[PDB]
Amino acid sequence: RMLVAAGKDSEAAYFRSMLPFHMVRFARINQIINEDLHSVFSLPDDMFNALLPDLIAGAHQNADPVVLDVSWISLWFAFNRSFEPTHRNEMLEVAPLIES
Amino acid sequence: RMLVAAGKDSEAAYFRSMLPFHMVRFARINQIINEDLHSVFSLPDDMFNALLPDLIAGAHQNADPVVLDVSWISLWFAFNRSFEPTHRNEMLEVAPLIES
Amino acid sequence: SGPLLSVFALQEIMQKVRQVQA
Amino acid sequence: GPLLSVFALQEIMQKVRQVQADYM
Amino acid sequence: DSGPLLSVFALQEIMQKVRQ
Amino acid sequence: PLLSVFALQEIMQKVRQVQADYM
Amino acid sequence: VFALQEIMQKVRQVQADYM
Amino acid sequence: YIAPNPRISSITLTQRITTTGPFAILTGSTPTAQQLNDVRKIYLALMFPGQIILDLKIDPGERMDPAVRMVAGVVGHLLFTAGGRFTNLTQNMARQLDIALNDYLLYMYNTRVQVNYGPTGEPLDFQIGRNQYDCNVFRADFATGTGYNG
Amino acid sequence: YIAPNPRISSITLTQRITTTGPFAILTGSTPTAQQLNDVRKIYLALMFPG
Amino acid sequence: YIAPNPRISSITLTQRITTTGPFAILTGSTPTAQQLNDVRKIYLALMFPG
Amino acid sequence: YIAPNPRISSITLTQRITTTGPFAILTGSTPTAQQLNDVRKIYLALMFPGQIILDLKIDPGERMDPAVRMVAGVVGHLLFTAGGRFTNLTQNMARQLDIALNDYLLYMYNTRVQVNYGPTGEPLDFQIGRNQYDCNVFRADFATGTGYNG
Amino acid sequence: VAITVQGAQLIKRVVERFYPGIAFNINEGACYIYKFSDHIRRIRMKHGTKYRRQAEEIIRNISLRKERLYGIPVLDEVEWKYVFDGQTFQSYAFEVYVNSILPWSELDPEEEFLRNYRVSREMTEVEKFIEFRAKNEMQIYGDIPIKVWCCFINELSAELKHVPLGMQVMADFVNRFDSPFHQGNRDLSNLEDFQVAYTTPLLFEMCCMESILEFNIKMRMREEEISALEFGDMKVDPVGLLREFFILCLPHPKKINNVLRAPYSWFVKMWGVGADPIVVLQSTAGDDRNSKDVFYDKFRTEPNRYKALFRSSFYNESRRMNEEKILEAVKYSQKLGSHDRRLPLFEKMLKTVYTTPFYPHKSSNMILASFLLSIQTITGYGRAWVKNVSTEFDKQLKPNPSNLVQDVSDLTREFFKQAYVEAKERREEIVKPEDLYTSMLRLARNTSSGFSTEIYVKKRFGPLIKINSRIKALVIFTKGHTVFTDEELHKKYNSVELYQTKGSRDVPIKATRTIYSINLSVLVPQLIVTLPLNEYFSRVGGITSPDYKKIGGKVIVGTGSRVMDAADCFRNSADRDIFTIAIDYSEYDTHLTRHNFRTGMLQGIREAMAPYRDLRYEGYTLEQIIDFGYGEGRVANTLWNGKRRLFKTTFDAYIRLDESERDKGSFKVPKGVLPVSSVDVANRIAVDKGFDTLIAATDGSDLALIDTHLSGENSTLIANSMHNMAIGTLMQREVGREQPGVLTFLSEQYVGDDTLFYTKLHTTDTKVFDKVAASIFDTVAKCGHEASPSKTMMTPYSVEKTQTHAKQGCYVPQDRMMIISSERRKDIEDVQGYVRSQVQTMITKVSRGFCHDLAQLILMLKTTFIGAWKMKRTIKEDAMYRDRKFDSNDEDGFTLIQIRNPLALYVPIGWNGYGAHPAALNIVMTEEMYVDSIMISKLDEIMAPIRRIVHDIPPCWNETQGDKRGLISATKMSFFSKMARPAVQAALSDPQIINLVEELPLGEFSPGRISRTMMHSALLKESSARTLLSSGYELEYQKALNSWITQVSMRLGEESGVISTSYAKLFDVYFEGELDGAPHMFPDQNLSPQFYIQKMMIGPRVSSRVRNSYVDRIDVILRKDVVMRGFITANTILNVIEKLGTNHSVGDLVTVFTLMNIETRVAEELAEYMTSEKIRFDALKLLKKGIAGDEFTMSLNVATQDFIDTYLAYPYQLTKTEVDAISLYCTQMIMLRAALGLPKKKMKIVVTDDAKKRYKIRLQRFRTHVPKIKVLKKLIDPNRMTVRNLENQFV
Repeated sequence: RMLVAAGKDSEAAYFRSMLPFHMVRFARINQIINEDLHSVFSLPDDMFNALLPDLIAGAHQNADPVVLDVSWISLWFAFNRSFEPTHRNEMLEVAPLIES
Repeated sequence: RMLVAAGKDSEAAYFRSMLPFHMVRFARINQIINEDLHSVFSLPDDMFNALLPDLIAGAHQNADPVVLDVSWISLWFAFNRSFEPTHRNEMLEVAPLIES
Repeated sequence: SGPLLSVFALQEIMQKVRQVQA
Repeated sequence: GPLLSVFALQEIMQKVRQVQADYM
Repeated sequence: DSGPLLSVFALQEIMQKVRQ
Repeated sequence: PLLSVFALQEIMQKVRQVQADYM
Repeated sequence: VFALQEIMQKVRQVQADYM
Repeated sequence: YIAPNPRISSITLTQRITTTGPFAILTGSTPTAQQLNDVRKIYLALMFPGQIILDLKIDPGERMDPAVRMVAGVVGHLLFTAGGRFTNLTQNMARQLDIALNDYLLYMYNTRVQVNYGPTGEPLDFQIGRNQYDCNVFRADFATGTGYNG
Repeated sequence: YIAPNPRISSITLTQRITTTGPFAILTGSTPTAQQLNDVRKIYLALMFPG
Repeated sequence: YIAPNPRISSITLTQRITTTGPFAILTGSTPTAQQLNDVRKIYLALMFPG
Repeated sequence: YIAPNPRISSITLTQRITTTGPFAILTGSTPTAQQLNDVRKIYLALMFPGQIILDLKIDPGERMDPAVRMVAGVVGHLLFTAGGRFTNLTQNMARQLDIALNDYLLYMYNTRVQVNYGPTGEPLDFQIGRNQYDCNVFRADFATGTGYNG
Repeated sequence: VAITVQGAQLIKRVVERFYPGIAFNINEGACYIYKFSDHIRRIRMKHGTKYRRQAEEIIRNISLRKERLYGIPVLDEVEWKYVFDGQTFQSYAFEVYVNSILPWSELDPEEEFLRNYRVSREMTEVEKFIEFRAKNEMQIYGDIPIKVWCCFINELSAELKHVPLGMQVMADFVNRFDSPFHQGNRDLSNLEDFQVAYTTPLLFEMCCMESILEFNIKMRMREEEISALEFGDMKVDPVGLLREFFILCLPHPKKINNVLRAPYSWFVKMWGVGADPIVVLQSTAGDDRNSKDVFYDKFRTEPNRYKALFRSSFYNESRRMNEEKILEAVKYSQKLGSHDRRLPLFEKMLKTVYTTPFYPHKSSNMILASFLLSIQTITGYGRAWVKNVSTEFDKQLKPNPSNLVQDVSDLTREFFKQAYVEAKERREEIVKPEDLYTSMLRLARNTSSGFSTEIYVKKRFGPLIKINSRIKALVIFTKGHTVFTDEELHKKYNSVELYQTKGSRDVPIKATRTIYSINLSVLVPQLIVTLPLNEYFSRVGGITSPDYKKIGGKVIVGTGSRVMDAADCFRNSADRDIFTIAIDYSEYDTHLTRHNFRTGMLQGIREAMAPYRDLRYEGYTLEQIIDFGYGEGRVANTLWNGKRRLFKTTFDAYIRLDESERDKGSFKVPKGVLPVSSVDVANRIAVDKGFDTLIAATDGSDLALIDTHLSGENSTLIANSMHNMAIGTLMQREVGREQPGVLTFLSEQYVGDDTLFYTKLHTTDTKVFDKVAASIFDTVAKCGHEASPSKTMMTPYSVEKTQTHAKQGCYVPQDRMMIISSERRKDIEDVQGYVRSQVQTMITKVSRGFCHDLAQLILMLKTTFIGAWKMKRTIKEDAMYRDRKFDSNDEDGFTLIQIRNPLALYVPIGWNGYGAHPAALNIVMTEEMYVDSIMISKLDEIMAPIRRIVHDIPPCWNETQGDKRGLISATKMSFFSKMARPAVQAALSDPQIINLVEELPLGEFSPGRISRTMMHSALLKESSARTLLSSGYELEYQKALNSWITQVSMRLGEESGVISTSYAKLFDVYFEGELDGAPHMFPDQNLSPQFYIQKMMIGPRVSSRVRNSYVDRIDVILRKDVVMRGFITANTILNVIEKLGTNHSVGDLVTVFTLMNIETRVAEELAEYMTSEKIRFDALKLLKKGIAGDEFTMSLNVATQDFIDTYLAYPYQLTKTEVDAISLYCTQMIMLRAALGLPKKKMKIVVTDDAKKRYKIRLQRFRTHVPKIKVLKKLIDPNRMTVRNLENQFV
């Protein structure tokens, strides 16, 4: 609605057609965090809620997040690549015995 | 605000994207006037204020400015070239002994 | 010499070799 | 050699872009 | 003092006036 | 096909009279 | 016709102009 | 990594010739080795949301490339979550993605698109369009995430 | 003297081809050695203002 | 007889391709040896008015 | 001597997803024959507190990055001591270690933060940032030792 | 009177001097005669097939000239006597040379330059060695036989009424001894006869070049209308300077001319400086000292700020040492040839070199400064000998804490890390393990153009024909896979069973430099780590200042012209405050042998690629492959070939030790030397004074080991300059601390084996300047290297940079390019494309100070018999050409000779002639240009002989491909399976994909056809195609001669794709309005009046070059790709983008390019450039035929954007490709308009308003854009914008 108010017609006509592709990459990501990446090494709930207020306030009593560096043109390439997990990890079924 | 009202669209969206380059030209110039061309051979304040009213009133009881002759197409090439002072001048550190 | 008939329609008239023979 | 349109060119390009992604 | 260089289409016009 | 200019130019008295009539 | 001596006369004027 | 159709852009982004723009030039231009390795860092920070955040490089010339900056300002407002309950952006990256967007909304506009500015002067402070759509929404605010995905 | 990014005179000023103007001709048209000396007179009279 | 600059008709009258009118044909098209004689009759009547 | 652990400034995640240090070019440098004796000049001025003090060695033979000077004001403000009981550096190098810090905090390569200068013209006299930290305390003062250790 | 007239009258006298009586008319296009042969008859006489007595009957009647075969007259050439038997002459030059005749009993067997040894009947086997040495030293192969060169000088000297001394001593040699050597006319390398000295061909080359250089300067003095050459106040004639120098360089030419070169070049380079009033040429450019955007101004004479500095200890020692280099040279010639002449003319000149001025604004002073630089080429090419001397590493400089040797190493090491970082910031790194085998042939091929190497191979080919090694770049299509393996990498070359071989190739003046031919087991590990240094430094755009820290702008490695590429010398020599210090290292490469360079470089690239530690090439790490390329014992012990060190003994010492201690078989013994088994018994009994035999060792001195930075390495030109920058920046440090405040450094730049700074000298005092200059020479001596004070110059108003001389803001040129000899025996298999280059060579020669009227006559001398004698067949009198049958009356006296007309240099190209214009050399003549040049009414007196012979030119030679002796299935496809792009490799994985892609317009470049075109492209070389299809073309050239018609026609346009410059005859061209009357200024004086008046009325190039056509714009951007640009052109990529129709999307264009084996990093810019230029693109190309490829044309203002606005006026309704043919017609016509003295007018394309002649233009533009033969094949799209726009615009 904003890109059509500013008259960007042939750039809001492209995000409409990409919308049935953008909504499946956030189910391919959602099927990974909820199912594959659910282990004892994941962050607990009483630390995950306290990550956004600890970044705004500038406190540092807990562990900081890892800061990675991406480029400017890499933002445009990320929008045109999905993530199809063609090979699941080779230590997923063995994973409870390693932790125990 | 005049070019967008006169109808010149492409010739006004050119100046909006030249604006961060237009500021880095006068950033490097203001470095040169303020803290590089500062000698006893700089014009005093009680003569610098009277350079504009002597040009207007036409009175020639003081030192005239030096008039240079440029061309019409030189103004467009001045807009697409800024100044980057690579080699700072080699007489700067010896200058207070030269003036003294 | 007729522009939109000699470079356009003579392609389309000579497209008979595309559909009938194959 | 005949000229080829848009649809006859992008459909033969969609297949060869897939087999280039299979080699990676 | 040098004359205007003619094209080919004027040079094919003078070459046929000596025959026709 | 196209056109071609000839080799023999005995018109070199006429064409010098043509271009001098223009000037 | 063309004379190669008139071409030098526009050169000997400029070489004398350098003097 | 699976790309979309080639007809998802040729019918709408390069849909007419004799008019270029920031989105038409970025089509084509296949990624190099490093610019695809940076896509590997984008999708790693989207799987562990709060624990891995990302920031922009300080390369010269590319930040002075306005075609790269404008199209990466609109895309980042649809891809990253900044605010709500977690974040994928730093405090500094989500501000740089706004001045990229501010340079694109009022990029090329005639007098038909009425742009009334705001009394604060900071980026994204204008009502735009004939319906007077407020654009102070899309400015980043990490307390509630007004602009980004969350 | 450094030149700006050539995309700043490509994505907005010569963007609508099949239409020229006063500005669109002046893009390109690389300066001569004499006119580049005249830019040095411009940036000399900006450092000494009055 | 002095012609104007070639950039007068190059940015107004033929500023865009894919558009032709009564003016855009006649630009260029230098006169023949007899139509230039008629310009001599125009500038003779302008000097002797009545 | 002992260098720090090489895993301090760098964290590797998978194989190519690695974390970049901020001072990467200064970590990948080596001292010459002359610049190694000056390290022994520093550690001979720390073990004897008031007996050996330091200066700047202005010579034009060297040719370094300007970022080497600007990072040497931050390190010198938390390694030496100009406190109220002894000093490791002369009253001149305390001045030259502030103009190094004054040029470091103002040279911003990211998005600029606001800065309110003061009425005077001494170095390190402003209120940098959003929360407006008073930067006047990091100017040297040999009766209380305000910028340095102690 | 004219040029074409009196030129042809002299060439007709040459052929009637070269032959006794030949009715050679002007109006005939060619003359055909027969020559007598007896060797191929005597072979037939051995087989016994005879009819008539051949020997005595034919030879007697040929001398009586009565008999002739088939109507065509048969005659022989004139003898060597009658060339100069028209007059007798005695001269002191011949008396010096016969006094310099040395017998056999004085010679040194391995001198680097040959002396004058006497030939003797019943010669011994050591005089046979000198006959072996003379046949390998003074090879004078080239364009024209040396006999008819001497007939040209003898004919010219009678006309100009001057007798050159080179003609004088040859006429003094001819009447005493008749014929020095019998040279063939078919090939130019064979010669077997040798009169009183072996050095008679090198004498005759030196005598002809002394004759040409005198005919140059006497004609040039007539052109500038002067009678003498002025030097300050006095006047000297330059003929006296050559005659005293020719006598001096007579008794040993190749050693005396080599040592006189350094005082001659130094004398001009210190002429003008130091005089009290100094005239310069004012110029201003950018604030950098390396700015190339120079514009020029008037002359002015300033006072000299350095008028007192030259009475120092530096300049007085430099002139005194340069006098000794002359005095050691002339005293060497006093002893050898018994003559007592002491060169008095030049020594009077150099005695006051710092005081007498040199003013460029006079023609007389500019001529003499260019004359003394052109006198060096008097001995021809330098063929020499080098003895294989080891490193002798027991005398090189140890790293001491006193000297600064270890600081060179750490500063060399740092500069490699800086270059790999700056290339990484410019996205150039080393090539990854995925792309190793695919970038291997890319870099081995294009650096073979840089530094060519060798590996022996059996090159096999079948339809039974065997080809030898044929050392080229296609060797790696055979054994590319097994050179990078375990056992091939682990071999070291210090053993006797394996070594590498040096290769020798000569230079124009200097000593013969040898090229190392390293193996591929040491190159391809060295090539992978060199790659980001090679492509980054070829970016010539950079800023040079010591306070700037970027290595990419300072060091330069290696638009076409040298005036616009070296304008910095013309600006900085004009400034009164620039004091350049330019040093050079005598014996540079022998001081790279020290560990300061190689150990410093090796630990630089080790730490640089340490972030790339994890990645491996087939299991090999970077540390392992950096040792396979360089080696701690590889280059530290490499046995190199060459001629072996040979001793000289007596035969009594040989006969008692022959069968005991002499072997054969290991290494090859020369022709007139006897062998010996070892070298220990060789040097033991070695000394003798009679030297009745010569011995040479084969297995004692196995080879010669060296540790030297080789020129055959891939890292040669880069690592020579990093060490040059490291020695430069220490010189910056020590001078700044020893003398602070004096001699600041404003800019620096480093090429290999030279160094140049542009410094601002501060203090003018002689007592403190020598403290500076001695500190420079002590710093370079502390750095291991050695500098010479007699070659290193520090002077304000004189700048030289890589054989480009400039003095006081003007150009002092030099033409050391030879015209007689070359570095390989010149084959003329493409004669029409050969003399096209020879015209463009003499354009560069006349722009560097040669005479216009003389260089015109040399090219008219060539164009008669460049390609005459290469015949094997006989013709009929009834205008019929056949292959002759082996009969008794057709095999004796039967070789055809075809003397072409000398006016074939003006018949334009495409009409079997060469396109040079009689008004100026740099103007070419196309088909339309001949029509316009005859149309201009003041060329009728010049082009009158060209008009009567325009179509009578017989066709030339050519080499084409053939269906016979073509394809072989398996030579290249072994490596072509292991090498393809990843876009190409995916197509070869599925046979369905290879069927979908052959339907694309790739066509001749499909993935089943790319291998076969790649092998047919490699086989264009000499020994496989040209030596095999030499039998084929002679059977095809006879067909082209009988089918050739003498009717000719100028054709508008070309074939249905391309247009020529003859498109400009579609319209009328008028000339209206005066532009201006100002003569321009330019730094290059010493130009001929046909070249001066073009540079006067049209200024130099002040702007950048235009991007004129689409075809040259592709080749600039295809240049970044490497393999394909040598194989595919801009033509075949433009037909792919034409057959694709309308370009529909950018991403569709990049994927068809990478399918055509194009690099991915360069294909993305092609699709961005072409889809921006889509709306103005049209289905046309351009055939420029090289109207601006010469050096003088690119130095002019024409063919730029600002040129078209102020000279051309074309109608708006012309497509861009049609505009390019118009403006390329415009730059030729405005050049001819200025060379005639005609007033400069602004030309305008003229079209009237009547429809009767407008329709013929309208029909032709539709015919060129949409031809009839291209629409029947369904290629032209109706949806293109410029095809739809053409129909509405013009009517």
